[PDB]
Amino acid sequence: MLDVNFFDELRIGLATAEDIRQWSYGEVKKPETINYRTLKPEKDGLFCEKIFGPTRDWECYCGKYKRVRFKGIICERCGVEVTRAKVRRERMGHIELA
Amino acid sequence: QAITRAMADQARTIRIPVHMVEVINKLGRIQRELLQDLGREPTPEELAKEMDITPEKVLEIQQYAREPISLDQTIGDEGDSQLGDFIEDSEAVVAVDAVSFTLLQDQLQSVLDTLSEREAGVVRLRFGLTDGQPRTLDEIGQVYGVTRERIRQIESKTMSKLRHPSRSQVLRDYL
Amino acid sequence: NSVPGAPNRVSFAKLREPLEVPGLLDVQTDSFEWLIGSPRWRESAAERGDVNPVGGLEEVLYELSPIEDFSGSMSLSFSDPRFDDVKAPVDECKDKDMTYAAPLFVTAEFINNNTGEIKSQTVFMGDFPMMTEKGTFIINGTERVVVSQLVRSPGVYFDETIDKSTDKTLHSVKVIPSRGAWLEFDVDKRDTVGVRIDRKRRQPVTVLLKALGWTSEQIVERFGFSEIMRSTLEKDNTVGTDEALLDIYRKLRPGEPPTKESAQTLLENLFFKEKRYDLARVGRYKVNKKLGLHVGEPITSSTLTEEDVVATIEYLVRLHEGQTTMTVPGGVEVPVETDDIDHFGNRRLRTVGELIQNQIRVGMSRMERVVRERMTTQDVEAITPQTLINIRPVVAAIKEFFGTSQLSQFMDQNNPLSGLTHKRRLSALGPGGLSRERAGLEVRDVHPSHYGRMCPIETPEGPNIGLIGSLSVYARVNPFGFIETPYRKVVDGVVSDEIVYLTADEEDRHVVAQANSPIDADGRFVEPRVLVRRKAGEVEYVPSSEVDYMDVSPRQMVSVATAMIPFLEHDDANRALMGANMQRQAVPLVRSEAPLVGTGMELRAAIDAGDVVVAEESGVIEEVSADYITVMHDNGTRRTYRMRKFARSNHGTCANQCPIVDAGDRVEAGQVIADGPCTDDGEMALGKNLLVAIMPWEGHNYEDAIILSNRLVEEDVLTSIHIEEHEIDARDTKLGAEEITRDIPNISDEVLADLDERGIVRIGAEVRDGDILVGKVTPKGETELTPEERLLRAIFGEKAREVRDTSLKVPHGESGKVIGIRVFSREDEDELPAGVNELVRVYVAQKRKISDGDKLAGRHGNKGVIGKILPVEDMPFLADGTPVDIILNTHGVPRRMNIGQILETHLGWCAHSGWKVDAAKGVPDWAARLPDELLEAQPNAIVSTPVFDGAQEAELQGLLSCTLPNRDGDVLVDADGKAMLFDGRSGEPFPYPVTVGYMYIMKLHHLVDDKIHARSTGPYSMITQQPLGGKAQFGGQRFGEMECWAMQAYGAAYTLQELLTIKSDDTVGRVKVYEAIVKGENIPEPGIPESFKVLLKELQSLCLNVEVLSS
Amino acid sequence: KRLKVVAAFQQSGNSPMGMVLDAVPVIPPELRPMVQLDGGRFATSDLNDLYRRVINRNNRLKRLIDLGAPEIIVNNEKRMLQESVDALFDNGRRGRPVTGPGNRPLKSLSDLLKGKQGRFRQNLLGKRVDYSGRSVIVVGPQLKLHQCGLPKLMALELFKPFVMKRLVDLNHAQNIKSAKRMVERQRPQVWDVLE
Amino acid sequence: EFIPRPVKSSFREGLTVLEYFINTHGARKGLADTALRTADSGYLTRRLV
Amino acid sequence: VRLTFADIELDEETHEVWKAGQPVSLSPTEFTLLRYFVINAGTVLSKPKILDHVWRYDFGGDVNVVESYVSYLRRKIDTGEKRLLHTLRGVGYVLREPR
Amino acid sequence: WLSAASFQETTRVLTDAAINCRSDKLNGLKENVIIGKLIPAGTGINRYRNIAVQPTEEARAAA
Amino acid sequence: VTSIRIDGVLHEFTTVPGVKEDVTEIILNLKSLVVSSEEDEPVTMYLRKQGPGEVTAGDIVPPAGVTVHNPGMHIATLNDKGKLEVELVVERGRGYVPA
Ligand SMILES: [Zn+2]
Repeated sequence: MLDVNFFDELRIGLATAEDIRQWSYGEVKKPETINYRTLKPEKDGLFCEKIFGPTRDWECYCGKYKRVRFKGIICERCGVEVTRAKVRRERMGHIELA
Repeated sequence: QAITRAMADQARTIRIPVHMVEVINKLGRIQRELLQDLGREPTPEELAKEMDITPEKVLEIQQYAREPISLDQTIGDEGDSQLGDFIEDSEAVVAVDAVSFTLLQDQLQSVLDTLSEREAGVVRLRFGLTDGQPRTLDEIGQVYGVTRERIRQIESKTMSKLRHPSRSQVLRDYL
Repeated sequence: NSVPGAPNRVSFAKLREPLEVPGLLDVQTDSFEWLIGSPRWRESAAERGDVNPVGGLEEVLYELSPIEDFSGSMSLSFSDPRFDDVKAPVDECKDKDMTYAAPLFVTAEFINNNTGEIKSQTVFMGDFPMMTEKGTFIINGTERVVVSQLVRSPGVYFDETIDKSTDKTLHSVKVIPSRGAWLEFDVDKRDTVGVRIDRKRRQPVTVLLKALGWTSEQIVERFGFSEIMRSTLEKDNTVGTDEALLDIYRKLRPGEPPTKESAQTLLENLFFKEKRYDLARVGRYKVNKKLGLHVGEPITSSTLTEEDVVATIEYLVRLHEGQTTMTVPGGVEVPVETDDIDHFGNRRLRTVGELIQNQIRVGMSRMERVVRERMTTQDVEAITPQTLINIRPVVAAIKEFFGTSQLSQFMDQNNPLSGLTHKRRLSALGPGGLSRERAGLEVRDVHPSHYGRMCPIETPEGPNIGLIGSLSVYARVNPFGFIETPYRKVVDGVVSDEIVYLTADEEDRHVVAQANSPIDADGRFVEPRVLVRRKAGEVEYVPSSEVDYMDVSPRQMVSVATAMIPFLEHDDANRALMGANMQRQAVPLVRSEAPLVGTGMELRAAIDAGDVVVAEESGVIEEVSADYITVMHDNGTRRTYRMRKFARSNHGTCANQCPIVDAGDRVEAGQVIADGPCTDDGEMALGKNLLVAIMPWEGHNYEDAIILSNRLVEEDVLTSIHIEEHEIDARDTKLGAEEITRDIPNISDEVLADLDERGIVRIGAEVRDGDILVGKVTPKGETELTPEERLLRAIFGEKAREVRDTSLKVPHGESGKVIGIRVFSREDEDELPAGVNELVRVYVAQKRKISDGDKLAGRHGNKGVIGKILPVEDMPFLADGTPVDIILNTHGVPRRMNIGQILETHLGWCAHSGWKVDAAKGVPDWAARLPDELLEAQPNAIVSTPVFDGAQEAELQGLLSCTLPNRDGDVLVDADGKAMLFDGRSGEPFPYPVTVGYMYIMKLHHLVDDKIHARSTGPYSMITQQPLGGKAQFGGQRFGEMECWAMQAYGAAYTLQELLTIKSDDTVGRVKVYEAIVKGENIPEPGIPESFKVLLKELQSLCLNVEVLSS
Repeated sequence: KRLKVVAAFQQSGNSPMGMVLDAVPVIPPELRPMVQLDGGRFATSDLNDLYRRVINRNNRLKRLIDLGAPEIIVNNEKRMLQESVDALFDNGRRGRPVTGPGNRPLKSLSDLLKGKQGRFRQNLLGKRVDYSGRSVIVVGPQLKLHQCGLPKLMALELFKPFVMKRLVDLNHAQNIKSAKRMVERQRPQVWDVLE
Repeated sequence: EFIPRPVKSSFREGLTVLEYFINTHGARKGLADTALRTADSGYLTRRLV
Repeated sequence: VRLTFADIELDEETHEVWKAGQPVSLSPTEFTLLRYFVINAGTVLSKPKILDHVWRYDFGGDVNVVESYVSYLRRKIDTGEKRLLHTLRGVGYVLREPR
Repeated sequence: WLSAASFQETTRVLTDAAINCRSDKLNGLKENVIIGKLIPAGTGINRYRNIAVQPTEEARAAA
Repeated sequence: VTSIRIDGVLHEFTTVPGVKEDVTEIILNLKSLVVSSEEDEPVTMYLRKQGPGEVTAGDIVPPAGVTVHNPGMHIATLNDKGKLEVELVVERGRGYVPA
């Protein structure tokens, strides 16, 4: 689970609601992808920074934090976590069905 | 009302507010009407006159009205590959500029070492090389026990002497 | 020669032809004229079937009209579709990226009967794209060609099957109409007969017949002989017409409550109403001809009929009973047999006009629905046809067809032959046709009906082998889309001069003789039994007093390209196919010398390809230059022909045109005035004549490799002009407007030397890889500046450098000169796509020379790359001292069965040397049948060898025997075509004579300059971090599953791990391996590929709990 | 055939409740990128449309049940949501597939796992590879058995980092930037070290 | 099947129109079957490995 | 070497600005702000862009100082309420010519 | 199950593996290739990958 | 001869106005010129013609110390508006040397 190419086994199985919620870093509840004017991801949308990580490296939603010194501290105004934008390829979301 | 509002809200992949959807549809409708009337496609100036709005805004609306295309649609004449196989990665590391950057870092460190320790430190904490933050004149003054005016003078002198021919020639190629 | 300016080309043909080759662009031109409704097509229809001359547009307008509302008191109609003058000339449209079109107007009439109102208007239906004089369409400045396709004609088809469980013969029939619901009948393993319709595997024929209003007594009195389905009727277990309708409704329409009238109305609407089911005119004609229903009536009521249905059932039952002849009540007698689905009597040809008509029909159906809704909604007595009709669906449909459709393809113009073969080509793909994966061996096969209609030699060799072919050189398209070929007739045993065009339907009901039959020059056959084709495609010997038809001429079975292959009958089918396919890939050289040995098809192909200027009116020539030619006609007026020069074709090849006339000579109508890219003196010339020896040499020609002299590089014998265009546009962005300017931030001064004040490279400036063509800069403002970048900026004292230079640079891997620049800007009234305020295109040309790795070819499929270019001194040379120009291996000829190339070599040497048959005491026996004016040929003469009426082996042997010396008294080539060669390296004479001659060699479009590729590190894809593919990007080779299997078989694991992890996916691995490889340390350990993580996340997204356990 | 799955469920710790879903996950956005390609036009990953459809149906259903709607309307909305989920997972498995512009079916999740062009075969077993090239083949009869003739431009491009490091070591260039510049311009002092 | 009337001539002496037609029949059949066989063999060896 | 657009003519060497041809004095920060505006005529500059370039890199204050400077420059050179120093909300300021 | 899914019948194999909670030891050649670790054949065997080389004592003394 | 120059052209793929001949085919015709020079350095010779006529290798003036030997060979054909003005530079050498 540490990605060190030392894998004793690889397991598959049915995923439950609890497992899906454990995987999810947040809940997406709006069918909006990108703002048509500012070209930035919308809040709580399919590309929400708060859920999936920052779009740009070491940057919050508006720019309150823009330095590498703010390591792993979420912005109070937005709620996004200041980390490498590559985490956008790893964080997973979920939706709650009626 | 409900059907039109829902269409404006959820029709496009990129959400467009109803205030802009209405003007987009109105512009398209009267543009087609003008084309039918005239026999030729109406010019942007004519469309702007009909809108009673500026041609710049007309063109902005026209470019806003565009919709995205599928990245997985077949691009070849036959079915061989998808459009997603033809698009590069802008944010990907090029693996050569990184080497150039680290060598530039080493060379800049060496060049700063050639100068005096006081001036090298002043430049380092002024431009934020040890850490991310570039410190202020008051900060460097309070950490070095020197007047801010004197620190400004020594920084200017350090910059002028760092503009010196050999250092400039050495750093020129890294650009 | 039928051409006033035709150069003399003595022919070896023994038999004359009755009729000349028709216009090779007829298949497109006549179809488009029919679609338009031009007076020329009006006259053609008047002279041939004046019963109903109606164009495609008129037909679709009449079919759509009159649109009716629910009330019926008001209606709309369309009539009189007229055209207008074209928007702009073809050259201007091509230059300014416009569409060659013409406005279309329709007289719309709105009638109101409740009170009485007539509203007549001339509604502008849109800008209809036009077809040029060469059968091509100009769309956005590109030459597009619509290839005719082959589709099964709608109608009724019978088939026979063996169950293989009881070995019982079963018969089925399918009625398939265009744009309708299927009809199907069959006999099952038992005696039951099935009518499975719209995939409903029930309702035998009896319930359908009862629903059709037929009583049981009527059924038994009409269809009485059919005991099998009479027993089926006795086992119908469904009595009553109303019960039959109820069953049919409750099956085909589940979920709805059946009613008394709904069943009848649905049964009618399914088939007998044209609004939901209608065979085309061709389909109705085919059904009528098959069932013998109407023979002296015009085509109307395109929908199906109950009489047609019952006739089909009767045909099926009679065929199952073993009958061979049926007379339908009220119809003529017709034979009873199964129908071949691949027979050319049923495989109709949808042409350009038909495809355009179908697209117009779709657009006008959408328009009709829209206009019906609008005219229902809007108020009455205040409506106008102008306010009613909306042309958006029609224009959208025509654009959606003419662009982005696989039946409308780029007109490949590597050479005039390539263009002419792209036209008059029959495809089998696209909408309404079978797919490549869907295709089968049976359809890919060759049918005996293909003779004279589709050439069986010319076809692509790729995965679509057999799905694409070419029209026969004599073929024609009938008014119903069926391909027909001309054939002469024989009466009493004498062949007449009458010519009648026969479709494949009638050719089975006749006995066609052979083209090169031993005619007696009077009409009779000197030999009683001749070889003929019978009804079922069989070939047999039949007495001369029995045949009823004869082939017009040889080469009728062959296409236009393959007809340019000399000694074709001496070449195997596969190699001839290869040569015919490769004929269209030859690039145009700088001179394009006419071939020494050829056929008569070259002149006609060059004339009909439209790449050579011709004199439209006879007259004298006033003045001639390199750009324009002025012709002073007879009747006072004068004409000026503008001649294009170095115009880039579709595939980046020059299209230079050169005058071939003088300043005072007179020219007649149809005479060639200027030759094009691959034309010499007005005839097609795709290659050069080279002195060739066919012996092996040091292994440099091993395995199909080719050796050439350096004099071909020196004298520019094989050089081609290749022009490449580059485009860049300035477009408004959210941060402002990018501008083209020579002021590029942070760039040197030397690199800006070739840029003028405008920022565009000066015309004629030599350019190489990595240079800048257009100086364009974009507003980027500023981004995240790292501290090191801030330090660099503040130490070098750079200014704001507010903009980022995304200037146009030449692609990596080519160079050359600059021809011309076209600049488009919206500030100069030029129309551009929205958002773009400037467009610049730069033309770069390279005088590419022949080199190793380039692909040369002959006319007989003897392709080959260039192994080595030898110095002129180090090559074999004859006793006269002339070195051989090209050397080919001798092991490739006997294995591939292409002796025709050696025959061509011998004949070419004979033509080059010249000959004179010594008629001291009569002509020799072998020269008895040889035509006159061929007994004496001057050196470097040109001869024409028809593909099948060619030069015989004895005649060529005699010509080789009489081979008059070159300069002094010396016969270099002996009787059997060989000669003694001196080795250019050791100098000793070669121990045995080798064959030498003159062969036609062409340079194909497979230049190594366009195929060399290498990559160290380039771009990567987004979803997965694999490198991109193709020379458009920087590339990256595909290491596939087979390569992985080979790697595993070798047992080498480390190289496979590297090729998978640190070269493709692992980003940190790539960065670290590059850093190690530059710093000198060893390669670090590979990590986890990114594709595996992507797969893991994809599996997790599918609600699958997949994880990795370390212990 | 029933026991072969019933006993499999019984033996393991998983629960047959896994068949139904109360919540579904969303793939990371970088795995479904939306990219502004050259010319201002945008490109979506064809999965965002399915996700948007599912979100819209779920939101409408929850709004309907909160507001109070007839049971037939609620059932129709639930059926639509179920169909959207099935389309997202296996498009075209049941009924006609959901199609976008151009009458082409949208590709689903499993649609990028099966087939020759799927991820497993087209991106995992096989791969595109750097430091590689291709070109036409000619005969090399003068070479030995263990030798092949490589084009000099092709070899220069393939061995670009090697030759760059070597020429930097030989003091022909002051730094890697200058080495890259002279390699791209193909200076005469490159072939000597390339050999 | 085999056509009862064969080709009496050879490529050295040249063929006649119908002779070339039947030869083309056979050649096209072979050229299609080899193209199918390539993919079939590829599938077979993939399964085998 | 002068930077000019329409009615504004700035000479860095002599360090003066001309608006229809009379002397007019500006505070320095405003002067370099005008220099940044004129050198990028017709191209909008973002607020963080201006703050990072024309103000010091480590400006820890609040943004509206740039809007105050822009108001100063406007009331100094752009007399009327239709201006040559255009503002685009959320994107920043620019010096084009009205169309 | 990884090898089976990469081979053929991907959906069926994945469904069966998920139902049975099957586990892959990752000891196979195809799965090793997929995950990017050294294949268990040829130079991937332990007896070949875990060899240790060293200069001989006489050679080191003479060096 | 290694390099040429026509006043009215810029590259080999243009056309001189007034002459029926093309630039490329004029080059190819000039390829068949035989000369004999006595000076190793590059030497320039000139060819100027105007009016309707067939310009051959006899209308080219060679500077002293070099010799042309095939003056009857055809070069180009002009018209009333035709006007040809070319300069040929010639050097010694051996074998074949590309452009
Ligand atoms: Zn924030």
